[PDB]
Amino acid sequence: LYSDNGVFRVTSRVMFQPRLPVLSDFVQIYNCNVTFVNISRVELHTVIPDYVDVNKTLQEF
Amino acid sequence: LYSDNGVFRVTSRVMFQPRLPVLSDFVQIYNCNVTFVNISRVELHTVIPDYVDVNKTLQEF
Ligand SMILES: *[C@@H]1O[C@H](CO)[C@@H](O[C@@H]2O[C@H](CO)[C@@H](O[C@@H]3O[C@H](CO)[C@@H](O)[C@H](O)[C@@H]3O)[C@H](O)[C@H]2NC(C)=O)[C@H](O)[C@H]1NC(C)=O
Ligand SMILES: *[C@@H]1O[C@H](CO)[C@@H](O[C@@H]2O[C@H](CO)[C@@H](O[C@@H]3O[C@H](CO)[C@@H](O)[C@H](O)[C@@H]3O)[C@H](O)[C@H]2NC(C)=O)[C@H](O)[C@H]1NC(C)=O
Ligand SMILES: *[C@@H]1O[C@H](CO)[C@@H](O)[C@H](O)[C@H]1NC(C)=O
Ligand SMILES: *[C@@H]1O[C@H](CO)[C@@H](O)[C@H](O)[C@H]1NC(C)=O
Repeated sequence: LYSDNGVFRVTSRVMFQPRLPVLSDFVQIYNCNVTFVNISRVELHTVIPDYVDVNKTLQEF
Repeated sequence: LYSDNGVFRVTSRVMFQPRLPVLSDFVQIYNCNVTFVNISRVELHTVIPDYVDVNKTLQEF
């Protein structure tokens, strides 16, 4: 996972083939080592396209 | 997939590294051999966190 100046993309480690990140690539490993990317839940969709928080949207809608 | 007395977790088979189950680990293989876990669709979220049934929630909301 890397950063092309405000745009996050995912590529391999052997060849350079960029694409966009999707939800099926992430797991959940509780408690957050320090050297991660600080981001709140509201702006998470700017990292992962095609991720809609059902909870907060049904709070709104 | 195992059970720590009402809490379901997923670990490897070589080392013991527990975490929570997510949606990207399951496939759909129709007709249900006998020795599974009997559970209805309403309480499925107690097995899989971050699984919202869109259909029944839009029936409600
Ligand atoms: C994401 O945000 C968190 C919190 O806003 C950052 O965690 C904290 O970061 C500081 C420095 O990056 C860690 O060092 C501390 O610095 C102070 C001096 O201001 C010093 O007095 C402390 O003894 C300590 O050395 C701090 O430990 C850390 N907080 C915790 C609870 O570990 C985090 O660094 C941010 N992410 C990135 C990539 O910067
Ligand atoms: C999940 O629930 C289903 C249905 O509620 C269970 O399926 C049925 O389980 C019984 C015993 O576990 C199976 O054996 C049957 O027992 C009766 C005696 O009560 C006997 O007369 C029958 O000939 C048969 O041996 C039954 O076959 C099975 N139903 C079907 C359609 O196969 C299931 O066992 C439950 N899951 C677990 C893990 O227990
Ligand atoms: C999920 O969403 C519903 C309604 O949007 C809300 O009542 C519930 O508290 C939310 N749960 C979490 C863990 O965000
Ligand atoms: C999916 O949800 C919609 C509205 O919530 C409903 O009309 C439809 O029957 C549902 N389909 C299934 C297969 O549950």
